[PDB]
Amino acid sequence: MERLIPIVNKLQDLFAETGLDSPIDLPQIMVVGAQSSGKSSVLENVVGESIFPRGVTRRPIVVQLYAYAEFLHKPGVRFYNFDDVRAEIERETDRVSPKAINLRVYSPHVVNLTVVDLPGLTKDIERLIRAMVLSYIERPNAIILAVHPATMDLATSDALQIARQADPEGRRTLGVITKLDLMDKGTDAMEMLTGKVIPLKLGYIGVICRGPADLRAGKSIQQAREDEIRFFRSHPVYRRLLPQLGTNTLARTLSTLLMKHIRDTLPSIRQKMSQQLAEWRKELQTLGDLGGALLNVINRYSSEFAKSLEGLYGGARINYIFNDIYAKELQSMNAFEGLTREDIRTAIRNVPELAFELLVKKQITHFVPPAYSCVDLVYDELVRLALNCETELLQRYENLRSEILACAQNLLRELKQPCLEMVQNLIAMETSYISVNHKDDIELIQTLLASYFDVVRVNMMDMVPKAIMSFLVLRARDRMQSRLVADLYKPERMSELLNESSDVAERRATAKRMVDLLQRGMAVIN
Repeated sequence: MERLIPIVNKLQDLFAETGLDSPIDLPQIMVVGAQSSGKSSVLENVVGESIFPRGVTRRPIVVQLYAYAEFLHKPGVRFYNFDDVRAEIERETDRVSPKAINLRVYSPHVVNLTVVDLPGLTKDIERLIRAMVLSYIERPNAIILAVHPATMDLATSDALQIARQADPEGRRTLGVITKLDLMDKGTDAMEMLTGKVIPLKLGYIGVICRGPADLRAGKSIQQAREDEIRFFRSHPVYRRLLPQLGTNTLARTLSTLLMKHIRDTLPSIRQKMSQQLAEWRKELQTLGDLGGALLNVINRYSSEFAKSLEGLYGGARINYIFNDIYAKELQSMNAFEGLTREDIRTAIRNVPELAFELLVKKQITHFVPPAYSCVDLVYDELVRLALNCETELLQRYENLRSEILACAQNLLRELKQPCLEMVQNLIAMETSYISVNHKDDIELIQTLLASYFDVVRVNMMDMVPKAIMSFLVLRARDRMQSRLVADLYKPERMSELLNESSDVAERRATAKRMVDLLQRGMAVIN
């Protein structure tokens, strides 16, 4: 169905008019990249005209496709000059931030598509960008587009790592590899592109885009895509990969994924908008006890948190990170990894069992980093559960909402240190005792090394989830019920602090600036 992408666009403009003060969780694609990826060139390559500013964007840019353009902050403007479109992006950046710029570009050499560009990361202002990106990718219905150059490592990529912070398995995360003309054998990007190594479950698309020197001489985007097709066609190893690659393929893939994602998420979105509309109308009625309000509102958030973490979620994903990721990482760490035949002979020169203990002890140490990673991947899921609940939550939440999120996030920081220490201790117990009474020189030792290491691998795959459940996931639930209440009812700042949440009983009309937009948005879904 074509209609779905124009319906989502009408919902985005409305929210922005709203100013995108969240509330809704619309289904959309969010671009995450470092500044040196060339994400601006990827966006120019999709549109076909040179509309992105070059040579510090401080706002999200929402880009919708249907040459001319029009801007939501200039209603009914038929910009027939693409230089004025680029200059307006500079002006509406300099004029001010989470408030989106919405730019509708209409060209017929583009597909029906909608994409949101975010400020790029660099290798406190950067942390404000990094926090700003999280406000858009924590979102349950948001697809993450992770734009990485083949010039660099993709495993240690900032954009991949921040995507992991909201999606530890890359479930709703899609990879884009730029600069395939600068790819050699010495990078992860080739193995990821050929599907043999999967970090991201929506796949990998590779592109070639206008570089610095290229874009510094007026090279056309149409010509650059013709260059891109030509380069994949004549390259010795990319000739087999051409029907899965390029800007033309990327545009088809993005449109195809977005259209399906909108259709399957649309039933729940329609229910959610109706629920928020009913309750925000009650808030507008109310504005025309204080202690009972804090107790009821905080206690519901505690039950919303507990249930989601038991098994949108939460519990099923927490089970997925343990059993469908941490298990796969540990099951693909090899016995005899790094250790050569020469290492075993070196240990023998320094009773076979004494050589075995020294070799096993080194081999066991390699389970500390995935075991560490498993704790953080769960933390990344747990912090996001607050944001999932924040979108289900009644928009009617003054300084109380932000303080609840701040308390919940800081509470997760408390248990990170004991959980990590216990995970380090579990690996260290095995390296301290190496028990052979558990239920061809180098040949024998290599056999013994594998036999004990596989038993240790079984012990540390099951035990580390159990430690994370004890010191983080279970401990967080029980605690949230009373610690979240205690501080919110102890500063003495309350109820002045609570009262502070009052806004003078005036902000209620504005909540309407919020009620009206759902009434309009419901009419766009009917």
